[PDB]
Amino acid sequence: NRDPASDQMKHWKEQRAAQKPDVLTTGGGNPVGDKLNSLTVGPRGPLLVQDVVFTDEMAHFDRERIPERVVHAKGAGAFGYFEVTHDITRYSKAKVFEHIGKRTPIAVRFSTVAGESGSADTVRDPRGFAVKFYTEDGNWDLVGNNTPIFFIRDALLFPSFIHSQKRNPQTHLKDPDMVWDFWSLRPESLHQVSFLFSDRGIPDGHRHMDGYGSHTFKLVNADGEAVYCKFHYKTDQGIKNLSVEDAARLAHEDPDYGLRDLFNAIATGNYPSWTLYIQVMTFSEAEIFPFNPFDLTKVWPHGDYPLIPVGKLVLNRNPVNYFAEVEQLAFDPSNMPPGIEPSPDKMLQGRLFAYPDTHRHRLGPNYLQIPVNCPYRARVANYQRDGPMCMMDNQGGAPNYYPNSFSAPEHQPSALEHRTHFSGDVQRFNSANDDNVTQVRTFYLKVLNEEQRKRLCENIAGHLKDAQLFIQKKAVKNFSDVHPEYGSRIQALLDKYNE
Amino acid sequence: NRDPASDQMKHWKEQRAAQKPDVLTTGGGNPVGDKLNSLTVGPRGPLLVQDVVFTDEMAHFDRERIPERVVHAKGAGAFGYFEVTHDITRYSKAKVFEHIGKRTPIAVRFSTVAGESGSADTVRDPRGFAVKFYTEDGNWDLVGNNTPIFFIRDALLFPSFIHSQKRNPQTHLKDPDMVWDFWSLRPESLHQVSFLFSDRGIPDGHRHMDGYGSHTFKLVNADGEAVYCKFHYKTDQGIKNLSVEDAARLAHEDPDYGLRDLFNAIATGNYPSWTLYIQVMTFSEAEIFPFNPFDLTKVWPHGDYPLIPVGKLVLNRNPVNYFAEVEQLAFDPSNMPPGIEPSPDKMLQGRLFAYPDTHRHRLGPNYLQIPVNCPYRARVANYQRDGPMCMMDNQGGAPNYYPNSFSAPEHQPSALEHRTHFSGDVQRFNSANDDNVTQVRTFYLKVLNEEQRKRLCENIAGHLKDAQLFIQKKAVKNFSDVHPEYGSRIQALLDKYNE
Amino acid sequence: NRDPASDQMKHWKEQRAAQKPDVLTTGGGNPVGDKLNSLTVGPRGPLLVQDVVFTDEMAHFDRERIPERVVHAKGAGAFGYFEVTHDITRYSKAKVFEHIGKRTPIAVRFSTVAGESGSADTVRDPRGFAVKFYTEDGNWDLVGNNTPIFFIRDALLFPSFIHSQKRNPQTHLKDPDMVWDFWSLRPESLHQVSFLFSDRGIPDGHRHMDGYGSHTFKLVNADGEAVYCKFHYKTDQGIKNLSVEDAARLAHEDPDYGLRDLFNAIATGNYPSWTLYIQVMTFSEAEIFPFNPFDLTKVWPHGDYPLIPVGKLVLNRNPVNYFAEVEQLAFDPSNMPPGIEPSPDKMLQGRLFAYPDTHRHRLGPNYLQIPVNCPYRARVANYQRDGPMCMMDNQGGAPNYYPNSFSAPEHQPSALEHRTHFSGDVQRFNSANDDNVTQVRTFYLKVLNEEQRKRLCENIAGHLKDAQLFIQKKAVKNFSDVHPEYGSRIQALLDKYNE
Amino acid sequence: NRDPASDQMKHWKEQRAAQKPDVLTTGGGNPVGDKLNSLTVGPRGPLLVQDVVFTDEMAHFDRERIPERVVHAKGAGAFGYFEVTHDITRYSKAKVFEHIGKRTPIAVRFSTVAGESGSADTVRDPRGFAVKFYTEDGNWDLVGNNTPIFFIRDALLFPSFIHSQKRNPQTHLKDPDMVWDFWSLRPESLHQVSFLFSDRGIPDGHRHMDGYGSHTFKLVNADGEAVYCKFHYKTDQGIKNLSVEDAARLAHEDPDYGLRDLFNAIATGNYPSWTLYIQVMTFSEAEIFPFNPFDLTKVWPHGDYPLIPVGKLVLNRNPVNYFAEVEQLAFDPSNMPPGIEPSPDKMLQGRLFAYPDTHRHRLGPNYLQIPVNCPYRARVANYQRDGPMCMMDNQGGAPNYYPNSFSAPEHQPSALEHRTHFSGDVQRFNSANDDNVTQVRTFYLKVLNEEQRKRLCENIAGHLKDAQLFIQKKAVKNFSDVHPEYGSRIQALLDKYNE
Ligand SMILES: NC(=O)C1=CN([C@@H]2O[C@H](COP(=O)(O)OP(=O)(O)OC[C@H]3O[C@@H](n4cnc5c(N)ncnc54)[C@H](OP(=O)(O)O)[C@@H]3O)[C@@H](O)[C@H]2O)C=CC1
Repeated sequence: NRDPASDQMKHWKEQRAAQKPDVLTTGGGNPVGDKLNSLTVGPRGPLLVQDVVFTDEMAHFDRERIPERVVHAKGAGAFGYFEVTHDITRYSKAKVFEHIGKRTPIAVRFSTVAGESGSADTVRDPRGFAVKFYTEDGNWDLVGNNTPIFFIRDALLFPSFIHSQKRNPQTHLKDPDMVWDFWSLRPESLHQVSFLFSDRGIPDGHRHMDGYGSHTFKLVNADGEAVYCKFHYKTDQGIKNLSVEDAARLAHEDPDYGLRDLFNAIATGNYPSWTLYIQVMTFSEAEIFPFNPFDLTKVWPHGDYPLIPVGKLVLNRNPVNYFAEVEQLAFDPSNMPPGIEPSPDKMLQGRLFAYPDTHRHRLGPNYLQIPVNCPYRARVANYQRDGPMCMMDNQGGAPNYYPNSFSAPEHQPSALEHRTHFSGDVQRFNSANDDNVTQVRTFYLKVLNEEQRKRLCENIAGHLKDAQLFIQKKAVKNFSDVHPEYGSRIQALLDKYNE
Repeated sequence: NRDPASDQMKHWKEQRAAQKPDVLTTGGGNPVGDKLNSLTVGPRGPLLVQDVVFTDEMAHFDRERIPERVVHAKGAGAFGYFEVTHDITRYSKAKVFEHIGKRTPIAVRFSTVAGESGSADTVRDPRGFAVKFYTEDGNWDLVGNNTPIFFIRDALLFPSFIHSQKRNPQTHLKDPDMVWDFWSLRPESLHQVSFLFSDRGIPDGHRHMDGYGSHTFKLVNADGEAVYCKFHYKTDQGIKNLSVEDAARLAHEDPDYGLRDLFNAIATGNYPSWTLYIQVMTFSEAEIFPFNPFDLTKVWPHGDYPLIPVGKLVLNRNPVNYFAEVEQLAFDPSNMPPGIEPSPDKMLQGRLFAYPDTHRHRLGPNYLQIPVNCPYRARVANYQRDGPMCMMDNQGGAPNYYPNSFSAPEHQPSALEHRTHFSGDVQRFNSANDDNVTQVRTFYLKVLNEEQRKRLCENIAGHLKDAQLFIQKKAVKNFSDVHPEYGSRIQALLDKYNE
Repeated sequence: NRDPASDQMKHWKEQRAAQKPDVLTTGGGNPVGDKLNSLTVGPRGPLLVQDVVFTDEMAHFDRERIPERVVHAKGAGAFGYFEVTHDITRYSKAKVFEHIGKRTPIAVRFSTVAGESGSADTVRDPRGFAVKFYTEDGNWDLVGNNTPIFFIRDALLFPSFIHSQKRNPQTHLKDPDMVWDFWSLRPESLHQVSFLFSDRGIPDGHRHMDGYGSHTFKLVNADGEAVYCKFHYKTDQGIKNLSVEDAARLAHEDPDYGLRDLFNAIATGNYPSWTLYIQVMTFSEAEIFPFNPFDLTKVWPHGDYPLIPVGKLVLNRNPVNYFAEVEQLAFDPSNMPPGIEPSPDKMLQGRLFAYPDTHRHRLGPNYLQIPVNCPYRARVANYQRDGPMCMMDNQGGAPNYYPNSFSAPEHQPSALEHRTHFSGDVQRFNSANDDNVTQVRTFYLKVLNEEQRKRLCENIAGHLKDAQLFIQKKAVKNFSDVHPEYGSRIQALLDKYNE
Repeated sequence: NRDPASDQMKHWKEQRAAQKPDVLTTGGGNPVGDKLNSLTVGPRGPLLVQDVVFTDEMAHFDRERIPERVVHAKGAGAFGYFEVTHDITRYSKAKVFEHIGKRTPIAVRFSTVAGESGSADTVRDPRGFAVKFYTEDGNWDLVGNNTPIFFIRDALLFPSFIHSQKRNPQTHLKDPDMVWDFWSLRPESLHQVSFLFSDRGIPDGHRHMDGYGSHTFKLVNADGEAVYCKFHYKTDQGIKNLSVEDAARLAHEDPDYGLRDLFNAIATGNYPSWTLYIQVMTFSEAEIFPFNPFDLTKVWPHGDYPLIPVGKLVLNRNPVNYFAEVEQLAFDPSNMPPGIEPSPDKMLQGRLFAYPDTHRHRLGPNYLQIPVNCPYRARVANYQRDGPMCMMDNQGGAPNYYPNSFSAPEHQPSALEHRTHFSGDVQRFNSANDDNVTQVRTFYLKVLNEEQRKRLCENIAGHLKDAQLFIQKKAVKNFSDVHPEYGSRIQALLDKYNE
């Protein structure tokens, strides 16, 4: 036989062999006499408006598409559960962590970053690894990537960074001058550029890469004590990457390699899992951390901040309809239940605004009423009403203003955010020169071996060669500031390429 | 005590008196600690982006409004049932008429025409009387008015007519020159203008007016024989109208008089009902009818085409949430189950397009998935997929192309439309001169008495007086063509006014 | 003759008498042969889809409506200029104030608050008085009201307040229980409630009321020195109000009284004007102001903070198309040029978010490209691209990422915000008990005389009478806390009303 | 040096040398002091709502995307002119054809069919070749393909056909069972399937393929006489195709090969051109044509219906902004000036509805006001008003109802559509069995040579091999019905593949 993905229709038919086919209806539920021949005046005559079967079906077809995600457009999804394996209730009172063996349903979407909906899975790019936990205190969206860090440390640069990675506004072509002009002018990118052009730039599908929250978050316990944390979810399938050569072959041979691989793994009962850990940094430690502990271009060294196990993420269920359950999935970093809070990370702060904002546009004002986005293990009760495509009962006749004397929903003071002190001017403070090289040097020298340093420099030179010489020169200077051999290896490869 | 409408919240609280208030949440289901004070840095400090309670609630508030209906914006709704009382199965095989005693859930919306969402109920205007039948063969929308006729008999004049009835595009004021310029240039309007300015121009709320399909429709029986029909649903509460003086007082005293009256009637168990009748005209009779039987400016005389009783419409349930159940209600004349079809009425033919079209704009592509619009007593099964705000399962993994060898839904040949012959050139046939006066003379002389003729002429003159003299002159000439006394009575009143 | 508003079409025709009528076209510019008769198969046959004249026109008709404003839906607009008369360059470096005699084009929209698009102009409610200044440093939107204060002092209460003032979510009726339950539970409302139920609750059209910024704002001069300020624009036509009785008569006689009065004033050359003043409070004075100087329920007494004259607002031009130039007008309090900045006022801080947010929904992502919203006296140049209904050239082939080495637009350090210092915990500071009565007592005792105190209490009692006794009791107690006679006068009137 | 496309930013910068960079502004035109650092309280403090620079830019970024085209998503565009070279005045009075030498501006978009926005250019698929003519009689959209025929001949099958060619609704994978189940059940597809799997299935970019109107159209001359026509626009660059092997290499090496090739051709002055021809069939010839002359699965043999030259299409101008000028381009087959009309082709009749319908969704109600879509060589004048994102003046104060006595636009009777007679029952006439094989046999035996018959069958077998055996069997039977050797050659290749 073929793979289970190929046999989707075959299996759908088999599952139904015991049933008569449904009656074909209009959207309004009126049975259709003939959906293959249009209503005309004679066999060689024009089409009538009173063919409302045609108009009903064609008008829906005309409206099938919604905007793709502004980033991470190309993706795959599955469903399963999170199970607590260890007690971290001393750090977080979040209900999702409440007792060992406690299970919370999850939804997950894996993605590339720059490519549009029709692009190939097996390309050099970060990977999105977004986890929605359907908790009794509402949804917790851990909107992670397959890297602990990012290219920039201020949200104001994010639209510019994404523009530089996508298409030239005139030609609609990928543009290496855009890519390398931005990175060469913004050397904070050196850390994530080094990770991206390493072997992990192209994981072997979604099951063989790690996930990370990337940002510093804040955990609050039942006593109102707070620590800073990082989330790490390590693949139980083990790290595995595709060679540049294999990735380029799969790019045209199977552009949907990651989709197919994840579906087949789950369909054959080979359920992928990840182990969720935290690192914990005290408020005192944050004060003496040698960098900004909220800088998204920095990791917390495992030596000083060991991984503490929490639980297991398991994907054991495929989507039944990809559009309804995956394309319409919305992850909001601002969805955090009590016990989990943001840090001052300037990037995370921007994300608190951007996700719900783009969801209201891409899906619609009432996107949280789409079933996969619904906090279906919490009771939603508030003073919000109306908006387009308003489903369920819109909270019925319940008093719609707060406060009221009519016993409508009440706030719960135990859910109040933890209180941190700040002092300072309202100002745009510069983060451009917050050490761009130190952790990058340790990655290059200590984390990588000789063989992977060589590939790293070939991968960089193989892309950078197409940028103008002034951009090549400025980029090489930044790599030299990490380590003189980093820069000179790339320069040697550029000299060979520039003939 | 006050009326039941006034005691809505009082009763909501009483119905719950044994229960504590629910927990106030974000749209994401996260409990909120304090929904009355914003998150700031210090008590006189700036508002933080990390106040996602504020942004979640304010962003939904910012999105509450949808476009109002392009016409019939101001309305009231209720629900109940249709019950078959007589057997008309010899005319129509429609399952809604299948056996005496058969009950089908209905939704009804009543409305004015020209006024926007904040306008007054008790003004001179036609009234919408739209009935949605949720049948096993899907929804049947009988999109009726409180008049058997309309001002025009071609859909191409509809936008112009509504423009003329609306606001001046520069001043945003009601414009008597626009109203009377259009009516004076389009004398087919004389019949409905006569009805509009009669006593029934301002019914005493919604319970005291008749409903009509207005259009000729087609009924098809189990043998594939067809007749033409009209739908009449006469108020069991009796015709009652408001005087111009009472209407003007209620306009400012209670702009929502019709809303309040319908809600209080149902809340006190005084359920309003209507008796549904048809008139039947054979294809042969349509050939010799002395007018175009599909001309919306013409009635079928009761003498020649007697009312045949069918059943009862009863409204026994108030909306629980007006936005979700009434503002979002969508009636499509194109929603007709087998046994009911359109006639060639040029106006009805235009309506087959316009309603689903405006609904996809006003509500969204997936507006048939809004609960009140959903054909919840039929099984929707087809090859339509996706679109924004896709709810349900989007028909799961079902094969999405027709035809297919995988047992997805099949067309049902018994639902094929009745097949009519027409012969003629495809062209734009002029209908402007299809007798604009004969049935209007009968209305003026036989349907009205002396007292009603006097008020009719005072009502017309009272509005027409504000139009330019050239428009007055040519409106009066049209009334003179109906009957010399019709014109001269109006001219006498205009002379007094133009004093 | 009639008023100039009535003669809109008459004047349009006369102005063109020297010209031939334009050729009637489809939206695509195709000339139309007959736009009065639909394309059918025979004179009594069905409508063809190849009637693309019908579909083109009907589809546009079906999409005419956009969401009305969530508040201030009912309005009137006009255009003119702002002229500097006095030098305030020692307080603000804003180019709009740069030299005496300097003129800046303005757009203004006047509005009620609670009523929808079809509601009456002459009702008790605050009035919007929004001014757009098209400056060389971009648009400055001074989104003011006819009151220096508001009902609440934290934006989290705004959606609840507006809900309380609009329709019951079940009945769709105005609901005195909702209005007075909210106000009685939120006594910070006493100051603006007292103003609202005074004579100024119903101004005689838009030309006879004052405008105010309401909020404290910040002014910054060329030396980087800052002061706090209030904006006052006082009617040069003088304060004039409508009696409750006259307002109720105009409500049904001319629901568009304000629209008509403004249009006719400008059309006859009777151009209304306002004098713009500031009050100035130093950072030192802000420290010792006996209340929160950023509390929207408080005024700055004229005795301590005198009005300083700035210039004149003149409206000398009527809209030509109301939908394009008034309905689509978008005012954003966040539109402030260099020299004008927000204060920490919690209400103003919320408004910085809400207006552009609601505009992106009501109008569309590219609403700043609508001509009346366009900053047409500034050069818009940035790294923003695309979005629906993208006009002009979308900034052509300009580099779309910042920073860049390709000479695309550059930030300008002179435009950097003034540096204010804040210190404190991040928390939800309760402002509910920030003195609700002291300035209200001064209003009741000093600003009103005996005759005005009597009407005030009759106006309040006449509405509050319809609320439940427990709500009446709680509301009266709040009025008693202002002054024992305030409460007892209202209670005496309620006793008479409650029979 | 590099190709002109690579040097887009280099050239933009060079063209601006000797100008200072523009000032970076918000969308409201306010200059920005620093767009690289967010506004916080202290350097490691929280993000403020008062950072309206961040919100203005981020909210626009969040709204960049619009729905991609439901088909033909992946495309390239350019601009130029149409020049009349021959006189066809005797067939069509259309102004665009009026005089030899006469030039009309055009816009063109080339595309694949099934692939999404990020898919590869060099894949086996039909190609779109859409031409917009900006004529004095409004826009003429000739919405063609690189084939004279299509897979189906009734619009009711079009959504199903497209579904079958796109992604499995559960797995989101291309599905050979869906592709071949549809084609095997619908043998009318054989003609276009044979063309698709021939060498012309993968043209060498957009300059080396033909365009066709595909449909029969109607031409009407100044005497009101009509003929039927086909449009052919043949490449002046000559037919050139990519081998399967080269196409697969470019698919990963340059997914935007077609984009780059077109841009570089125009940028270097190598302007591509096509010769526009018509075929003419009289109404008499249409009566005796051996097939349905309106059947989209059939051609008119050149022998019986010779190509008559009309003019030249020349592309001499690249887009300056791809999103504004190409992504936003909207072609409506219903955009036809007088002298050009639809035929009764059931497929064309469907397209008259579908294009403006999907445009109102994808772009918005007022999409004809987007500059590239605007009929800028006609004066648009009608009774249409308002809608979202209304630009220009919305036709100012012009009377907005027809007819009127106020000199607003008038219909032009010379533009009336030509009147055709049709007779028959209004019914759903089955076209499924209208000869599926005869023209396919001629293509297979006479048009192709031995070498290309071999590749045709290898290309088909190479894809068909992945469908289930029952689908392979049914598809081969249809190929056998064309010609026994067609079927048996494919069967032999399937046997080798199926091992
Ligand atoms: N046939 C119809 O449905 C209607 C007919 N007409 C008039 O009747 C004439 C044809 O005679 P025919 O139909 O036999 O009528 P009939 O002579 O049989 O009876 C007259 C009927 O007109 C309706 N009517 C009463 N007052 C009004 C009013 N103010 N506005 C509108 N309708 C009213 C009533 O039926 P009811 O209201 O129950 O329909 C009434 O019984 C036409 O010229 C037409 O103007 C007018 C309205 C309805």
